[PDB]
Amino acid sequence: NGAFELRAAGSSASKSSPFSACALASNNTALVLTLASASTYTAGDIFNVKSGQSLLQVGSTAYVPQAVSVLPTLSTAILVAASVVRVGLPVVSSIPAPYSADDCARSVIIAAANSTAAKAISGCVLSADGKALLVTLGAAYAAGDTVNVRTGQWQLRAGASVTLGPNYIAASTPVAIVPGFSSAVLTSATQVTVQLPLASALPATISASECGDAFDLLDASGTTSRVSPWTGCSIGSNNTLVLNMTAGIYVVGDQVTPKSGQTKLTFANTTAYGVLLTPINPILTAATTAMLTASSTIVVALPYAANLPASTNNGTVCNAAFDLVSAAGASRTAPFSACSISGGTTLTLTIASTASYTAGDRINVKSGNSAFLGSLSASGPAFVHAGTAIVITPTVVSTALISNTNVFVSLSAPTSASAFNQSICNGAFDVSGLATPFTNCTLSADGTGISFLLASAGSVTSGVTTINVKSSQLFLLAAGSGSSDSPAFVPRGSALTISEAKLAG
Amino acid sequence: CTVASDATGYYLVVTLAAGTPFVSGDEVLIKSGNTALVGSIAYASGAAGATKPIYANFDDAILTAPTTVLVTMAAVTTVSFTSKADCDAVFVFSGAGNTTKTTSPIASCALAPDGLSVTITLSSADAYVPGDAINVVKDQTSAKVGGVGGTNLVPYPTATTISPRPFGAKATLVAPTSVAFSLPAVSSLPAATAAADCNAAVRYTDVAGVDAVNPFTSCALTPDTKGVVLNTASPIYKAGDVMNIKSGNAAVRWGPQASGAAYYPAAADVPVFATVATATLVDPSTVVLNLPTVSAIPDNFTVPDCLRAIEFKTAAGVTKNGTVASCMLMPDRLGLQVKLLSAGNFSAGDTVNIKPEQAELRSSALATGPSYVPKLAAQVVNPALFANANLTSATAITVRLPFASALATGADCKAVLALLGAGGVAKNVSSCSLGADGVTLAVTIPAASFVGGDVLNIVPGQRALTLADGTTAYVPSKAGVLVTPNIVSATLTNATIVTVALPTA
Repeated sequence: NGAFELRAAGSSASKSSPFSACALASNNTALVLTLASASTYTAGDIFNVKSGQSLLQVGSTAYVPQAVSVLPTLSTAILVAASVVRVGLPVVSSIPAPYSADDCARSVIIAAANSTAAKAISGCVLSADGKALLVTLGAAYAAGDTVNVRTGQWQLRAGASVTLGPNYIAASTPVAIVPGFSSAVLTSATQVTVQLPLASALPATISASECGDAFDLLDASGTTSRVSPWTGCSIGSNNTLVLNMTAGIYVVGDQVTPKSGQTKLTFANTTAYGVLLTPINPILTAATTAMLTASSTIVVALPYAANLPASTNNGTVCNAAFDLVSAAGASRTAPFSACSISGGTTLTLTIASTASYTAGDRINVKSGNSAFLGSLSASGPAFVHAGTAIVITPTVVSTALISNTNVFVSLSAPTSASAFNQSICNGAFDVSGLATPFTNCTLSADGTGISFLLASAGSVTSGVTTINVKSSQLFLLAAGSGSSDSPAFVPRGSALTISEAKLAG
Repeated sequence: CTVASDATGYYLVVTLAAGTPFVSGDEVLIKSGNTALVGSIAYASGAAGATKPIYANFDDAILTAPTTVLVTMAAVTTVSFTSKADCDAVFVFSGAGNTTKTTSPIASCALAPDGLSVTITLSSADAYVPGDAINVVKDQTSAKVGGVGGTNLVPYPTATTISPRPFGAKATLVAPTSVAFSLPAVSSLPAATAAADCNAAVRYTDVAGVDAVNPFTSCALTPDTKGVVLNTASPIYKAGDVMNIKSGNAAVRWGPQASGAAYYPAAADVPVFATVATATLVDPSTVVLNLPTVSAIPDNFTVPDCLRAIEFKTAAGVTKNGTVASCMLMPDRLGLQVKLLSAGNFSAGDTVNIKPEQAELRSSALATGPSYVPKLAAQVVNPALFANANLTSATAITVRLPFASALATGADCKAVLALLGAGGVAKNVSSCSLGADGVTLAVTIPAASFVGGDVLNIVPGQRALTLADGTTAYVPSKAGVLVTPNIVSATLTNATIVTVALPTA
């Protein structure tokens, strides 16, 4: 820094200590100035050498000031889909609004291995953040295809706006294209599916310790990587790769990627994919439980953390993310008009007035979900799931003592079938003052209540007693049309207290 | 330290070193042995009146936005703001000349996270009348310096003006030697402006970041009175220039001169940008865009690429579609020649301008020079005098201007038309007129001053000759017209030999 400098356009002072370790290479002709690991460039940066220096010497002379302007070049190139190529860039860039496939073919060349001929492209579009560029290949991919920036190209300029910045120029060595991950989805507590536009190879007699040595697991920001490896890694149908993980070795928002320079796999035995940090889209695993707390509302216990826009939602937001699937598989319309997440772990929805519940329904995440995120952050890995849905299980709601010789309970769904027999009187409910509190029981016309005759008049102590549904009982089943859609009733979260119903005064 | 005086009395302006800021509860006492600070004679010491506790006021107050005022504080502050009542409890507004406003202009307040700046939002942008002040209220008990247990703020003997910045300031280049610099509102300058005031107000810098020093001979006001125009004797422009208000502004102000506030300097400097200064249609199918600097075009300039960088437009403001046949950048790098499909694609009054966010036309290089930018008001297409000019008589010349035109009444012909001989030597003209047909123009040259070979032209700076609309004015041409001879007649001299009245030698 005492001999060199790096100044911005119009800056009255030079950047302080920008160079971490300046070096020389080639035939003493390549001044490789290593910058900071997280340095920053500024549009149209200017290099120069401070006045009257002596550190860098040549013959008996010393380099004297004369300023130059820095220009950018490419950084990386991946094949993300069968016909899409994600070229990385070092700094933000831009292309001039209307940008045809001719212009991209004008300013980038993909040539065959050990060749300098051009390969056609269908079109190109910048990325969202601007640090990447996406190219559509007009032909099949073969290992060895390379890309470079064409000399004299000027439409591709670093900086946020084209009207102010330098232009990328060709690197001496074209950037070799290698493929990479397309996406990845959570499939269970200890699995994940990965999509590749490739073929692939297995490590013969695989070993437990090696799967980790290839790929990696990243935290939310992508800085830290989890310690222990995972149990297996293989190949599957639809050109996929399976990564079965160790128990509890997942953290919400974590990404996954192969490690720099790995050679454990090779497409066509001659080229392998490089590093790319890839999110993981969660789903409603088998730990998710649902319950019909009342005849017009649901509750779901999210296994991981989540988040929604604002905190109350109108109808269309919940509809666009969630489904009420029949027991047969079909999809019903506008089941939900208001949902919310409280605590980022409890999801409560509300079947609308025009909607209603039927036995055997299930709650599953919508295909094409775009609003229900799998992190406490407003921007994170969204749920995407179209497979197994959650059962939903009804329970009791309200209870009251009709008189000193009768108890009454109300339900959140009908059971108006004929299955009701006397065993439900003493088998489906528990009162914590007697093992067999009742002697007889009868249903209502609409199946939304039961009246139990007690064994001893007044054995219920109004205000103190508690009545709740027995766990893992099989006598009382929802009013379904068959065995496939009659989920069994389950206990409330908190036991209900019986209060006598009488004229206060 | 130094002593300054105002209406409330004489004050001492004491300074602390940058390493020791002020803390709540400190006190200032006259030191034994003082000799420098004198009234009639030096100050004594040791009396109980020499020691005084120090109490806080606010550091500054600025108008960051049309409805935003930022007040920096002399220390970390413990204040609680919740409603308009709190804002009116601490801060009282006022007007220029110590006058009092009938209603408060405040809406809500907001303390910064670090407690060193409070934003103040007005009800509307019309509430901030020019020359308004701010202060603290008598015995306000809310704001504190030193936590809850510290000491409150205090009123200051004088109110503090709010200094406005030029938010939304863009500096563009109109001519080779002139630059505009627009301001956020109706502004003003001292009536008797001189170069000292001009150069005390604005600053200029080159690409390297070194101060240009005193370029501005004069400056004036824009027609919409929302900006300043600055002029220079000779061109200096380069790619990478910037501009800003200096830190000692006392000339550019918000509102009336006698009551306004001088502008602060902008937060960020405003790089200069070139535009189109004039459009001289040099022949019936060729338009030359006069340029104010060295310009660079695409290495190959096609009809599509040149149609990304102009806008032809009728007088009423309707874009014209089929115009461009080719565009070639001129040798001098100060003009652009756009050829036309036919002589009809231009009508009287039509106008031209640059298309925004284009990357072709740039300043001195297609790589790093900034591209041109659109003009606030599109440019008029001046018709250069290139139509036929045929010598009708030894004293009168005829010019068949192709378009409908009108000419000023009573204007001095010497400022409109001229005649050029060999070597560029101009010649005087006597009179001039325009015909009833609205096209033909007659030039009354002095007798015998014209010699076969000379060419007619248009005086620089002329404003008398205009098209029908009365707002477009003619301009000189490169070669004028090689005025041709027209014979008058022949006389009945004799039966065998006739003499023909050839107009010139």
